[PDB]
Amino acid sequence: PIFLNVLEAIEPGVVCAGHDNNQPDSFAALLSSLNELGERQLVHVVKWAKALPGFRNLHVDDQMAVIQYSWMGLMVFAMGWRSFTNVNSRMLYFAPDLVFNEYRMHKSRMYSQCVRMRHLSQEFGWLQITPQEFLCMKALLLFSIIPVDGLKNQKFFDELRMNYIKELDRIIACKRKNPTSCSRRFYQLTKLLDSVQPIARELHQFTFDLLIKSHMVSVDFPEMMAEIISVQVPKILSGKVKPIYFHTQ
Ligand SMILES: Cc1c(N2CC[C@](C)(O)[C@@H]2C)ccc(C#N)c1F
Repeated sequence: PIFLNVLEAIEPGVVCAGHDNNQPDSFAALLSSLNELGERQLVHVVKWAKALPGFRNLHVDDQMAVIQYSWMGLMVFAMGWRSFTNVNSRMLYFAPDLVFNEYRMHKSRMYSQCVRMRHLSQEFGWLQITPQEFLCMKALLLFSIIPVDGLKNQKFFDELRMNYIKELDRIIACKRKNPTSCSRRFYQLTKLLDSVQPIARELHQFTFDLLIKSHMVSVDFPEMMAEIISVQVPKILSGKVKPIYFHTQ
């Protein structure tokens, strides 16, 4: 049980946004609160990642980058799970103090993207994704997007990803006395992982675009946000850093 012992043991607790629920819903407040939530969620992903099995084989700057490139898809992924498990995918459960209803979806101007993220949530229920399946997939997300140019030491990354792909394959919810079953379960879960990437890309696009006009619209971006968004995110949007897909796109 050792691998999943780890994952569950290091799975972060509740991160609040700091949001002031008892004021008017508005774009500037909704998005200033998400940027503080993203900033906090980051700090936790950092410690979560660093405690992952085998993670510190990676070169130190690879570690940071990997985290930076994966940070949005992971947040989104875990977010969707919170929304699955807390509200049964009706609303987006960013935080206990930041739960997006339809109305906030519109006011945040992220309706198109919230829709996708919510669809994602619903897949968890449709597919009856087990909590165990969720953690393994989420851990695997960390290792699903790299510079095409390669990492400072790619050898150890491939070894981890391979090993993390292996661990998910053991734990899939399936009839082991039936070929088609586990075969089928894997395919589904791989597709689901793949489906996280286009959504992350949309959020990147939006946050980046948003950052550029942040001075105008007075949406506050934290230290590490602006650092990531202006430096790492554009590499992804420029096609320098690409997601590792299971299936061809
Ligand atoms: C997508 C996202 C967050 N933000 C932060 C950056 C963004 C593009 O504005 C994006 C919508 C922030 C926090 C959680 C959490 N938990 C999250 F899932």
